[PDB]
Amino acid sequence: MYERFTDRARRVVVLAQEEARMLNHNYIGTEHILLGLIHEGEGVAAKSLESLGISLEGVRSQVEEIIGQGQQAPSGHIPFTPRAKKVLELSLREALQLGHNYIGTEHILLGLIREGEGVAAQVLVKLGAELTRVRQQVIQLLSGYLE
Amino acid sequence: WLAFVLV
Repeated sequence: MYERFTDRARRVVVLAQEEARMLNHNYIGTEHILLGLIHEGEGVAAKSLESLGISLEGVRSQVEEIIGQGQQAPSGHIPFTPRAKKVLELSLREALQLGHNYIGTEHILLGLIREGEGVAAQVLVKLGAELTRVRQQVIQLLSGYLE
Repeated sequence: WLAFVLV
């Protein structure tokens, strides 16, 4: 299904793996998808998170508090966690329901909040961004793009 | 799809 991801959404997934690697992590979790959405810096997901006061530094601090780093950066392919897999599956449905045949950054963010249970969701709530508020912000920004 | 980047 990666064939349906936009270039920027693919870049987010590629960057999520490197967010994990540079933290000496051995799985790509939902929190690394969150970091990648912010760090790539251009798409509707990044805009939505910035506009809710969710910064890369806020997320990094919470990930260090909740997960912490390993001892060594791994080589090779880092596997997705069960919850990260669920996020990427759910992204497909978010896109279809919003009338898109492609999966953009916003749909990965929407999948992440739909899963709603893993480390990224915990971080967002801890940083003051309730899941319904994140969803409604994405909708609000998307509506502005229809002008 | 759906285990690694980008399978």
